[PDB]
Amino acid sequence: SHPLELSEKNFQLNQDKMNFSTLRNIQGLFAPLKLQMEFKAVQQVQRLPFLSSSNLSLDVLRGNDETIGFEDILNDPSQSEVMGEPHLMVEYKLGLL
Amino acid sequence: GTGYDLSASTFSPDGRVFQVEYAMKAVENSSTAIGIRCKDGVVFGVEKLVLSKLYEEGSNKRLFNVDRHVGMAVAGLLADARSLADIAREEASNFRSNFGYNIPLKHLADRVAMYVHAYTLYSAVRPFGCSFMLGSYSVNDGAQLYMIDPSGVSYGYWGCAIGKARQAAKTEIEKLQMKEMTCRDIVKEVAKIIYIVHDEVKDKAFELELSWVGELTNGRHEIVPKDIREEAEKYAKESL
Amino acid sequence: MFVPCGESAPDLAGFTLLMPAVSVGNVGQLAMDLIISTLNMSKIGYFYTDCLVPMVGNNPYATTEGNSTELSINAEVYSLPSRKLVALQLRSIFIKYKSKPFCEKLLSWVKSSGCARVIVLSSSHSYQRNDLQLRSTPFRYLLTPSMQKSVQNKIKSLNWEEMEKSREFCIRIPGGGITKTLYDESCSKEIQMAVLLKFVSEGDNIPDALGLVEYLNEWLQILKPLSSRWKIPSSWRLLFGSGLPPALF
Amino acid sequence: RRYDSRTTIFSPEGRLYQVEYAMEAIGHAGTCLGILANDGVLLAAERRNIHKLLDEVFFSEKIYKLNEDMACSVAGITSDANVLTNELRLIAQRYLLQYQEPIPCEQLVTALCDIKQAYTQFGGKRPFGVSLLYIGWDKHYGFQLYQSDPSGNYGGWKATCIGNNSAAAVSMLKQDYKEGEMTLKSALALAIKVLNKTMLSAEKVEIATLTRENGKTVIRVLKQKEVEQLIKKHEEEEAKAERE
Amino acid sequence: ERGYSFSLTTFSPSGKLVQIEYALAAVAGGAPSVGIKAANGVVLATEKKQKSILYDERSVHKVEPITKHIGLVYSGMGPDYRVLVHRARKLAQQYYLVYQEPIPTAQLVQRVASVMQEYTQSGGVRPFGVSLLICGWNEGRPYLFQSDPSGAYFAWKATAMGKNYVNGKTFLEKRYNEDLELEDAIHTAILTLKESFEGQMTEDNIEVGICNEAGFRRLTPTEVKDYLAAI
Amino acid sequence: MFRNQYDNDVTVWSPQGRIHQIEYAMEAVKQGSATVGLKSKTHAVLVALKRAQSELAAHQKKILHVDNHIGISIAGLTADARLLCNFMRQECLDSRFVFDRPLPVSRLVSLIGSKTQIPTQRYGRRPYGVGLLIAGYDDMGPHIFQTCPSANYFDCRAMSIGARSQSARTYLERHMSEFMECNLNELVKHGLRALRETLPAEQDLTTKNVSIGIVGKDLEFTIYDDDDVSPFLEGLEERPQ
Amino acid sequence: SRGSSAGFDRHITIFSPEGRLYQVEYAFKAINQGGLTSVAVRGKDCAVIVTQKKVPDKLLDSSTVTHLFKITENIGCVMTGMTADSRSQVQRARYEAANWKYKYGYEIPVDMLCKRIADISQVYTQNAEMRPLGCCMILIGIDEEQGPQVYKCDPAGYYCGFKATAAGVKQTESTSFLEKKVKKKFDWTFEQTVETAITCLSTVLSIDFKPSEIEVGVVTVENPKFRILTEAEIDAHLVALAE
Amino acid sequence: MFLTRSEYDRGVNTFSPEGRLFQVEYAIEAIKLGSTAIGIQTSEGVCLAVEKRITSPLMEPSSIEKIVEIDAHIGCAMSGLIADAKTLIDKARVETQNHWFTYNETMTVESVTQAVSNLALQFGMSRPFGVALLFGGVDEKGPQLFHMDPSGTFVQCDARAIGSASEGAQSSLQEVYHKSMTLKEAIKSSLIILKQVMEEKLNATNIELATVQPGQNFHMFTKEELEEV
Amino acid sequence: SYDRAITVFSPDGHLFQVEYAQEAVKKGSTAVGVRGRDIVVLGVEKKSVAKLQDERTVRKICALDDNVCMAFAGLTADARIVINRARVECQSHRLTVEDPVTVEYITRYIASLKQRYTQSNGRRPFGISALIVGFDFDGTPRLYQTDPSGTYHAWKANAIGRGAKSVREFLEKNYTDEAIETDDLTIKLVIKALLEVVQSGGKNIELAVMRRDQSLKILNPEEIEKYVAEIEKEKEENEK
Repeated sequence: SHPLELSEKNFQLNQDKMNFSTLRNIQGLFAPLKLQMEFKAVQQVQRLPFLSSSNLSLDVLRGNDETIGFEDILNDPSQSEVMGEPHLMVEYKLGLL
Repeated sequence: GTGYDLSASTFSPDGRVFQVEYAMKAVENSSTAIGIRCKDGVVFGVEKLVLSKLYEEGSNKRLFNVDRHVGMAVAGLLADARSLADIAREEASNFRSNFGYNIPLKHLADRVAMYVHAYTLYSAVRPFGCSFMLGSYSVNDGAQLYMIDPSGVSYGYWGCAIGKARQAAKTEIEKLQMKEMTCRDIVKEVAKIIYIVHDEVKDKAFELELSWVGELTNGRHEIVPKDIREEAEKYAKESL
Repeated sequence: MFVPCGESAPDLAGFTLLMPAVSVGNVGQLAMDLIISTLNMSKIGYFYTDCLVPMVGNNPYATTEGNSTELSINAEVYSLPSRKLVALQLRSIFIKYKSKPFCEKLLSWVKSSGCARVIVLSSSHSYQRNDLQLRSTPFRYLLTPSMQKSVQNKIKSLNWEEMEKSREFCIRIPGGGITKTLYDESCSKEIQMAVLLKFVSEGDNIPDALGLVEYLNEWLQILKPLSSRWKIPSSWRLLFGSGLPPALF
Repeated sequence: RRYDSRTTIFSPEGRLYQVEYAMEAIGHAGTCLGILANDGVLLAAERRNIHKLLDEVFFSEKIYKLNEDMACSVAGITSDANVLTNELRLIAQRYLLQYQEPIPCEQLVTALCDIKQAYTQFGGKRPFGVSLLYIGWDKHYGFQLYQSDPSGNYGGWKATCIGNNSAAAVSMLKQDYKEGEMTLKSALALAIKVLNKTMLSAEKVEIATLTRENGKTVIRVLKQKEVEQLIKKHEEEEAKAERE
Repeated sequence: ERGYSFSLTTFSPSGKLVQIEYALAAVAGGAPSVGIKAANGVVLATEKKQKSILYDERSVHKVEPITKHIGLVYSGMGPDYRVLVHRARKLAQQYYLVYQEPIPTAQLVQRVASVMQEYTQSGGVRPFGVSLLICGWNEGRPYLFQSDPSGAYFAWKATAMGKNYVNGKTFLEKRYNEDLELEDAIHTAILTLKESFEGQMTEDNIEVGICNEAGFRRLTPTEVKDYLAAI
Repeated sequence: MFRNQYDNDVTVWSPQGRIHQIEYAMEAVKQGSATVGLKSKTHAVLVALKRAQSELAAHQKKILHVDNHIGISIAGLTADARLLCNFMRQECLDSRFVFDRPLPVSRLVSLIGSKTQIPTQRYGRRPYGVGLLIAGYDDMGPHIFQTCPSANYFDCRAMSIGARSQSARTYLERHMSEFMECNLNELVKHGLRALRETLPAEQDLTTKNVSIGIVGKDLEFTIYDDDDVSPFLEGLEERPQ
Repeated sequence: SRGSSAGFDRHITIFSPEGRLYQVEYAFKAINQGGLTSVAVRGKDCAVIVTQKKVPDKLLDSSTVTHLFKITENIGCVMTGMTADSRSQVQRARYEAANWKYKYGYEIPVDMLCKRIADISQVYTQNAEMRPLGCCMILIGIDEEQGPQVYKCDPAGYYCGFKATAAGVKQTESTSFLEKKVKKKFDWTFEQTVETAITCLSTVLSIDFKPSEIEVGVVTVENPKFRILTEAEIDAHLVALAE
Repeated sequence: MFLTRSEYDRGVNTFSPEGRLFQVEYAIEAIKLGSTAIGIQTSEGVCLAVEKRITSPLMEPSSIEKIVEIDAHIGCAMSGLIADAKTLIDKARVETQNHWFTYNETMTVESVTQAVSNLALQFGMSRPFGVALLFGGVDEKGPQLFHMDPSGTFVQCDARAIGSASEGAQSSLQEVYHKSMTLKEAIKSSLIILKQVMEEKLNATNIELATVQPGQNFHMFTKEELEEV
Repeated sequence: SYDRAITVFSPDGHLFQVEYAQEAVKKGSTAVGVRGRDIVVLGVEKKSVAKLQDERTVRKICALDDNVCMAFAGLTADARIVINRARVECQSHRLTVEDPVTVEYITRYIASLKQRYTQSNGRRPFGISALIVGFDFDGTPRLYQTDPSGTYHAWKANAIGRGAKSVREFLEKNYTDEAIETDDLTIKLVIKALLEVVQSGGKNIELAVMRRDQSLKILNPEEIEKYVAEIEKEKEENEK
């Protein structure tokens, strides 16, 4: 489709890969290891996926707590127009589907 | 510290982490290794207890070559030591690829010490139960010796000893005045200290292991030749 | 039932009975070991019941080559007739629905024999302390109403802390085993009794035993007052297991 | 005990103790009442936030509007009730967007009870300590009244009560409710009588009614003057009855 | 007894959540805060925790602005307060971007309370040990809200929180009047703070902020000195 | 008595500086049957012993095939052996497909050790309860290796692992001075003599409970079983007693 | 993961009946495990940091023992507490400064760096998987519009700005001494600031100092780069006090 | 010298002081609550005999499907928790169908065995399965027989008995079995073993047989064929 | 002491949490199902009746599709979740392929969904049991039962819930080929089986009827009382 679809879909992953590669080259193997441990730990305390979360700790760790982008004001995910059944979404999150 | 010593993310009522202390206590279950820094090189020495006669000579060595110019001696749990040696090799190779010249010993020591420290913060992993020493020589920088313990702390030394009898070894090392000697003069002293520290009643037999890096080898880490090692062993035995 | 080692039961009248409880960390049992080893008491009988898991072994206080081959069972009675002291030791744990019958039988024997008073060494969980208990001493005590006035005067002089009540008021000792049942039955049967416990956590619990025995000595004065003094039994070896396998370190 | 620390444990006789403990949290909340009549539905609540230094800056407390045709009342934990009411509004709007017709009254209750049941089904989470009363109108069954509980159960009623002192109110409603022969005025009088027995001033109650006019649903909240009129009428009729 | 005191996602047999009560206990042991809503304005006051000459007087503040017409104060723990303040500022900016008008006070209070309600229903975290007083001016009408560690908010005319807040609320009940001016409100707030200071009150150990039709602002120490001298 | 708190997980250190779960996993090796490995100047030989259970209900494969010049034998759990065999086969296949050159045995053993060290430091996992004897031939000659549940490996001239393997080890260390000069037949006979020392002193080796695997300079790894073993067993003498 | 431990002082995310965090309070006690104390003083146009240097082993190379670090060209640091934790925080601070420079196009200020570190430290006290570091940071720098700056952050996530501060085993006596001196006099020259810091250390610890036992770093308006003094300069200052 | 409690049998990742995993052993012991099954390997074919237990006469004696048949000339038999075999069957069928769709021949019994054994080993589902399987079929190598237990690994055999009463069945089968026999002889032997193991009668509604041999495809015996014997 | 976790075996090979879920099932209202030559009947006991309740919202019999219907015993919210999932699955299958859904297919789907929730320690099983009846494409009646563990079977007549053993024994005694010849006799058999445990017949008995190529029909209290009166009359005649 549009050339911008794939770029916008996976922006955060590519940013993480670039920063992690630079950090590994400058400091060593321990710094990305610690960063990934912290991200995994804080990304584990949230609401069940059919409700709306806030991700306060993850935003504090990642540095997104004084920045607003186009993904924060356009097509607000809190007021989504489609939502599945609760049990189905929880099962899909765990990989059973 | 009963009641506060099951995780590495727990503090005791006086501000201690006891899992790291137990990991450091695990290093005294192994045999002694010493390292002496000289005027023109660094000499390593390890007493290796022989377990059986069915093993090939040169097996389960405790002196490694993490690069062409760096030597490494280990004590404690062996699998952890091998993993740390692989990590050190990766770091040296990455630095060589990025910058095009040999990594200084200080930067390698820091990069390995921080990796060791990263394992003392979470409850999902376990601290490393091992210690090791790094030695190098270069005409621009001279001799250098470092030591890292399971907590993640590294320092530079003039003479170091790790293992089950490190206190007696340090007492013997502190009466040498090694800042003016030569490597060939200190090989004999290292062998003598290893022989005087060993205990025969509990440990049956051991095989002495020696190596240096210095000016006489153009800054390369190598095993001591057989004749020099034999002469040093004879000198130590007749000194006993 | 108290079955004597010989043919006739000893005469106990006015004796002081010391006994542990099977509680968290085995602190009372370790303290009883320390006391029996240090004072060098002598076995006089057995307490044969149906309430503890059976176990057997050789002499736990061996010193010479002659007394090192004496069989021992899970419950034994030691006496020191010179100073009117008698001590009971339990070396195993309790089967289900068996603690109350054991307490009833033991207190019946205590009443029938003719002892003066009973002192119980116990312990309680250390993770159930509040903020006020977190900044105070870990030693507590209890007393029955029937205890003689001299004991209360001495304890008040010693500046000790009494175990707090819990919300008609009752006492709860989490992790204490049979201590609460013993206290309740002794209160209902008019027997003098004192309880001495400590807040502990499970692990290596030898310093806890040393602290508890010194705490008890502050009142009993069994040996010289504090101003290498307790004998460690020869059985206190290999408390962590066998040796270390080779080709690992 | 050993079977009441998680929501994912069955007791040996097949009971979930955490859910029952959660339902125990509703007996401390204020009283909520609901009555069904031939020409309207009623909702009467008790105000707990009574104090001299409190402000009044909102439409009402413990009574919320979900869409053009429905309203609810809550009892339990306020912070959980807020989440539940927001989710109810979202569900109704989604159904309207997809089907171009207003949602039936029972489907909304079922959809919220599914969410309430998921939080008892899955581990690591805590069940909601909230109970709700619903009133509304739709073209399939007319006026309706439902009730819900923390476990995820619901049912239809003609008169029910939740909150503090619910059993006495239920007994009185059972004694005094006439099926098929009651109007909005009778429902208001009965609600006043039952609340007066179970708990009276106009500052401690709040009443809302639902009705249909010219093919349009009207939702109102009564005023202080009307509440005082009802209270004084009840008082005078009680005095007249007891004088004989 | 203590089995239900450690876990956040565990109900007591009587249907109570105890860790939330303990978080409120953490709040009640903080520094006192006072808020008074008068006609044509609101006033917020608090007691400083840095009572020494070594501390710098312009580094960290307890009274903060969220928008041009919204302010904030707290009692409890400061580190939680900072992250809550940052999130509130971001939410206000998002609302302005979407709707092209300043956010109302009630909507911001609702959003913040929604963020705070989470962390009380999940395992592996703890609730925020802090309460907030929020003031604002909107549509020619002042506002005053309070938010709890559990996520519940109330609308007040005058309130006190922190240490010795029951006696402060009694004092406010005795002294508060409907037809009050902003200057008299500031006087009454300072008098309420003075009831439990336990020391000598100056302009270097209290902080005051006001809100009116011109927006929210924090008073300078010279103005506080002038107000104190008038007592 | 004080070990109960520190011997449930692999991520807990003891106050004495020990990890008891690794030492417990090292005990699972002694639940398997005995196996013996030895080498000469040209060949490396593995011999295995099968359980006395009737062949009717079980066809056990103690000796497995990994590559054209590497073979292993097992003592311990079977699932871990399967996983390790799959990993080794994949490594050898990838190396051959990328570079047309055999994978060195030392490199393979180093990879195995690195792989097995990881589950000893991470929560939610357990060590591998299996030990291996590895025989191979490469540019450096023949090799014998030993693998442990503790992620340790050794370079051996002759080794035996399994249940009641101390007798085999004693025999091997007593007769270890003649292995280099022997040919294939003498080497296999020495291996069989070492293996039969672990049996009660009335049984004897038969063609139903013995497996043999040989590799060499010109001989690929081959497994002899059932009736193929009889030409090796025919020359063996009777018991000394 | 592993699972929390029951008790009112054994897990990070459990409140006590009085609303306290005993694990945070215990992490505050790890700062005294080293046994050393440090002092930071702010002057009219300069800022200094002083700490003591203990080398107990004869066989240890003394040039590799230090507690003074350089974050950027214009920011200095002194760490007190656990050594490995201190070094890890130094590395993290350098990373955060690099991110700020890349994102905004100019060098990070001292207060902003301290606030970022405190924000990161706050997260460790609210999640059950990670633990706080047992160390405290003190930063100095020169601001273009404001001047000298002294900042400090602690394991709880709390930070502040000071005129003079101390940390370590003997923080309270140093705080009292500095409070008396500050209430007495202001407007110190560059010499007087070092004099005051060394006097505070040498009075709180009843020791006469040698040039090899202390470590001094300075920043000044004329030369805004972080600098570490040498033994000759330290001895010159010491004889200046002695006369 | 005191007696204390110690437990090692609550987690699937815990080793006993003598190197034993007790949860796997308990899962294996769970098999002995099932019904007896017999399998015999002969040069002419493979015969699978299974036991069907009926709790009530009102139960329909046709929905108890214990001998499920997979394609590529492969049989099966089961004992234990019947609800646990569905994922294994689905994996086997999907693998076989993919092999057909990609190569256009039959996958070997050993290959399907290994493929289904890979999925049973993923508990290190968070628990081992509670069922045991028996596989049959013929290929270019000839007839083959395999057995699996809840430990997650397979093993080749030629005469195996699984179920609640399996030791006696194995003892009898060891005597009866011979290196050479006819397929009908094997069927008769299986029937007599089932007869002397069962506690009830043996009408055509109690058992279920599916003898597979290289001549034709899968052939589960019908009611008439079963009643013939 | 092996009943605290879902995925833990006991020393003799039992999973106790699933058995406790079965215990939860064993306390619901009794449900009875009988299949005949051209009709299938379902009957459910009504535990109690409140006068101020709308009875339409508490029914225990539902219709999954046009050729299948279901009754349950156990917890009610779990049953509602399962019913909604099955209905959505039937609708999706009918939309994708125009063929009518098979009763065995929907039973297998329900059983698989139930069995999914007994595999992990992070979720709990469904505490319900279901009875499923319907007609296939060729008009063959069917009757199935499902369990909380995930097993299923096929029956001719079965009962679940509280007091199920006596009902099952009565059905075993009285289920003959001459008792299901006609629809009225089948319905009378179902009512008579339910009357063994129900205190007052008709007052608190709910019954549903399904015929071939016809929609589900719920009998009214008038018809139920007429059938009860016929049973009473025949009992009086047979008294003698």
